[PDB]
Amino acid sequence: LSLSNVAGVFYILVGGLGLAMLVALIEFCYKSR
Amino acid sequence: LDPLAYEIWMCIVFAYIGVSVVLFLVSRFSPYEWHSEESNEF
Amino acid sequence: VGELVYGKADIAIAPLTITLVREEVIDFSKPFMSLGISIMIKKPQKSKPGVFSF
Amino acid sequence: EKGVQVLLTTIGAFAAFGLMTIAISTDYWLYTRALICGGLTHSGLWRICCLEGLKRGVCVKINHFPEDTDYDHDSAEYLLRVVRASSIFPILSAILLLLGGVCVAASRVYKSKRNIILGAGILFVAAGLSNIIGVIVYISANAGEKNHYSYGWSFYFGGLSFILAEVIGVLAVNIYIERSREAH
Amino acid sequence: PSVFVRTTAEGVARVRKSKGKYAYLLESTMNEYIEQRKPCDTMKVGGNLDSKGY
Ligand SMILES: NS(=O)(=O)c1cc2c(cc1Cl)N[C@H]([C@H]1C[C@H]3C=C[C@@H]1C3)NS2(=O)=O
Repeated sequence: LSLSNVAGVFYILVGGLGLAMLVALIEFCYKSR
Repeated sequence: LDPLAYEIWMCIVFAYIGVSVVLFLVSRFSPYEWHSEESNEF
Repeated sequence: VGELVYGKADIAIAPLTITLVREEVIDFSKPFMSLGISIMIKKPQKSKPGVFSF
Repeated sequence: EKGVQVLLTTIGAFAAFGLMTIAISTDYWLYTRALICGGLTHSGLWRICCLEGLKRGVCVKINHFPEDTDYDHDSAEYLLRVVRASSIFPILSAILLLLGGVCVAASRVYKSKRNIILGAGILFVAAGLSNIIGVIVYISANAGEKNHYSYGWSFYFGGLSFILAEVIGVLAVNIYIERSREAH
Repeated sequence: PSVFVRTTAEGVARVRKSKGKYAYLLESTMNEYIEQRKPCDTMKVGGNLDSKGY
């Protein structure tokens, strides 16, 4: 398997990590108030 | 290791490290949640 | 067709297609091949299985 | 612990920023064979420069957009080619790394505000992710474009940059945790 | 310009030198023969629009 064939799941993983950090920051600011 | 090309193993290592770091951060940067009973094992 | 009609030719053996108008001027034989008008293009490149192929 | 981790944090920040910039610019990523020389080459990120043939040590820039019989019409392939050409994800990783180092340096100034260091850690982690993405798009583009090929020292410098960035994120978060712990 | 062509090989070259912007309508026999011959940079799409026989 080349990396071209299985790149989509890497993109999805990175999107998920970004989303998790965004969500945690949102929760942090929310519980700050 | 032939079934997966070298590049995939490298990026697997990179993503394992990224995920572990992100999980550590997310679980244990918000003082509000773990302030009491200082609270998470991550 | 001009060669046969205008006497310049006696017979003809070739990938020549039948049709009414062409048949109204010269006798013909029976088909010795089957065919049909068909399209022709350049092979588009093999599209790799895109993202979300799993 | 031991309160000196800011030093390792900023040293890692500057080192990883230097490694990333050096990798983006030196044009030593891919040792392979190209028909342009065909012959050997040491292609990089922006420009190709052969080392064999009639013209040695000759550097020319690469198009990223060859005539592919409307293959560039494909939305996915066009998007990938655009991202590879602009190479904005490694650039973004370097930018975030630099901003994180700046925030860490400022922490020595505005010691009252902790959120500076948390921002620094998040920036470093995001830089690591962006470096991953840049590597992935680079490799996928090269593959899309059965010979022998190999990766130059600059690519391993990029990998080192990623590792350093993630380590720095860990250290910054630990710093923030300790500071909050001792600050009630 | 006029899509027409003087000879078959001219159409072959045109489709093979058009970045897939040209489609040529020829028979089903020559088409297959070309498909089998290197570099095999062409293909046949669809089915015969009408059968005629030689
Ligand atoms: N090679 S082929 O299958 O295309 C093919 C097609 C045909 C052949 C012979 C061959 Cl080999 N001969 C027939 C003719 C023979 C006799 C029977 C019909 C006609 C008269 N016509 S055809 O049906 O057009």
